[PDB]
Amino acid sequence: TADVQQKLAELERQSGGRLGVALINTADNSQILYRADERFAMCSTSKVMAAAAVLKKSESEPNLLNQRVEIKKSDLVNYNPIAEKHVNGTMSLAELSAAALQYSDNVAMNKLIAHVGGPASVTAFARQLGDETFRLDRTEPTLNTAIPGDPRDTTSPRAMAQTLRNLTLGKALGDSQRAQLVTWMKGNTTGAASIQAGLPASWVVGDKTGSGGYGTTNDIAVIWPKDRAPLILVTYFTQPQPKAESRRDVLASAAKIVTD
Ligand SMILES: *C(=O)N1C[C@H](NOS(=O)(=O)O)CC[C@H]1C(=O)NNC(C)=O
Repeated sequence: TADVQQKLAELERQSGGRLGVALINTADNSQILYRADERFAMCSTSKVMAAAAVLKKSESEPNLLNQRVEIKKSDLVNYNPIAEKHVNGTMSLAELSAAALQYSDNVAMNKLIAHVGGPASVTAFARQLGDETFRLDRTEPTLNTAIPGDPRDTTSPRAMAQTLRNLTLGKALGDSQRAQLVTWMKGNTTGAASIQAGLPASWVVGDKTGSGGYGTTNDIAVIWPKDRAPLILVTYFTQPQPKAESRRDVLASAAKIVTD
């Protein structure tokens, strides 16, 4: 375990940025932590908590996921690959959740945040799960500014890994809702170059990526290797320069270091 820490510190030094890692290995409950109690801007990885809040709401409101939401041209923001195909049409809350999680559609995320009552309502759902660190302050895309020292829209790798474990494997959601969140994350289309690129190809992975200002490049994942116990992995990364380019390769390298 002294070797894995040295490897992460060296990966961080070579990258020029700030790396946050939290690995929970459910096989023995061991953890690998690197800046796991420091805050980082979640960017689009916050979409997991917004979809989960709607899933929690659906437990006491039958057929909530079938409720329809109109998409208007005025709702469109910087990245809406699914919503832009439904302008003057409607999408169900299930379709918005799938679009937010699988394509990282920002309009879909804003509909989810709005549905639960706004950013503070998403934060309140996090508190109800025992997550005292997560905070959602803004909507998409301003929640992705990732200004160094700004606590808005941040969490810690430790907090997010524990929450992701509670959501996907634990009892934070009702059985059906947990299975639905797992199905949505397994269907993600945006993660091939991030955590997944550091893992054996055959491993079943559910993840949610994100990126923002200051070259912020993130990924959160539940990993299920065949015939093994699952792992929960959060890899957050940020850089000194406001217009730095993304570093998905750093997340892949970190995933390989902590899983070898
Ligand atoms: C979330 O981080 N988003 C939305 C989208 N996510 O895709 S990723 O998960 O593959 O990264 C694109 C990046 C980010 C976003 O909106 N970035 N741009 C701005 C202006 O914030």
